[PDB]
Amino acid sequence: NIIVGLDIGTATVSALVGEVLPDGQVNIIGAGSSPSRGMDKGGVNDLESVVKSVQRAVDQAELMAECQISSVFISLSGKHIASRIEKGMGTISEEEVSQDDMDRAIHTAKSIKIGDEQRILHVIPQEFTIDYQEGIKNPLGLSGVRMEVSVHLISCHNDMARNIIKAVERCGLKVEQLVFSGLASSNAVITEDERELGVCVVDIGAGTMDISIWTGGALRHTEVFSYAGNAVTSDIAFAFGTPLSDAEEIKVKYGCALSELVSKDDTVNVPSVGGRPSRSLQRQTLAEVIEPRYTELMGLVNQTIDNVQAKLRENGVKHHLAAGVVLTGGAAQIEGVVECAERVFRNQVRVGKPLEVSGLTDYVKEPYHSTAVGLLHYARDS
Ligand SMILES: Nc1ncnc2c1ncn2[C@@H]1O[C@H](COP(=O)(O)OP(=O)(O)OP(=O)(O)O)[C@@H](O)[C@H]1O
Ligand SMILES: [Mg+2]
Repeated sequence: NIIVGLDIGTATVSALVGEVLPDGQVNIIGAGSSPSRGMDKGGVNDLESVVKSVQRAVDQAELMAECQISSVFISLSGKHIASRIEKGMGTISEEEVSQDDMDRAIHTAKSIKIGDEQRILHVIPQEFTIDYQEGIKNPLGLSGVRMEVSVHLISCHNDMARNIIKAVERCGLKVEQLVFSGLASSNAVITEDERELGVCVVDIGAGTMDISIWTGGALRHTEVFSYAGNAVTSDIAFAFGTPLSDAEEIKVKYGCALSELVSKDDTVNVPSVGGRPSRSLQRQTLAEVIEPRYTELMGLVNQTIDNVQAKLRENGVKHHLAAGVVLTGGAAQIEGVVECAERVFRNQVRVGKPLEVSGLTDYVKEPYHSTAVGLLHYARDS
């Protein structure tokens, strides 16, 4: 009937509500945003401050939709998120692969020993195989005698998840499921065509770099880094002697990811501390600090793609991501990301926004909303 998201981000908390229409298309009924205090690297850092932030967005969203919120789908990220790939097996009773046969094979590959510190988050079947026929998708009706699956397992640190759950539960809400941020950030920015050719998505944000790699129409790997937009924000402050509050504004209003797209005759007013006059500083100099960090950040994604690409072809599956890299999130909005990305990467870079948003489209237009609407796409499926 009604579905609710909750992207508890490192900087802003987004909360969307929508209703499932009979055909399937979900239209958004109400949005909600609020700055988040007490957050760092996608994890909880001050429990009482994030609880107030979650209530700020959930109350304004319950009001913009004329309905009471009771259950939510929440996102989750952090360096602790890890991915595993495990194979399984199963018999095909009465030579027809019924759905009861399909979950048994998944159950076998899913049942492993991980420990208590690890919490299972996603079990994503990649490519099936049915008697010398490999790489089949949805074989619901293929006559065979036995089948093996290659499930993709997403796991996260359990304790860091309990904190996020505790925050939402203290507002009278019930959590439905935890969702990896980059997975939702990919479900709402990608077209099915791009998935099959091969793509790399990255939720560039305040404190998290949520990477998801897709080849052959299946999620292959997921990795997260803790250096994000808050790193370049600090670099501006620490290099010019300007307060963090002011250094953020200079980043959003005059920041450039390449120190050659800005003209020498451009200047910015960077303030000072102590009671000093605000100096007028070259706009090129500002971009000269943002450029090295973005290159290093994308260098981590490049090193991740290469390590996944190597171990991918070495096992016999689609390895080269054709559609390229898709950038999203807040810190992907700076002028010149596609230019500095195309230098460190050598694949198709774009700054994809949420797609096919229905109704109330003015609040789900910018890429920093992708993770939020992606929670709706995931919740739409059951
Ligand atoms: N125009 C802009 N140019 C450069 N950076 C920007 C711009 N607008 C926003 N940002 C950066 O985007 C970041 C916020 O990202 P975003 O809102 O997507 O994160 P979030 O949802 O709060 O959390 P998460 O860390 O989990 O992605 C901030 O670090 C901010 O500096
Ligand atoms: Mg986010």
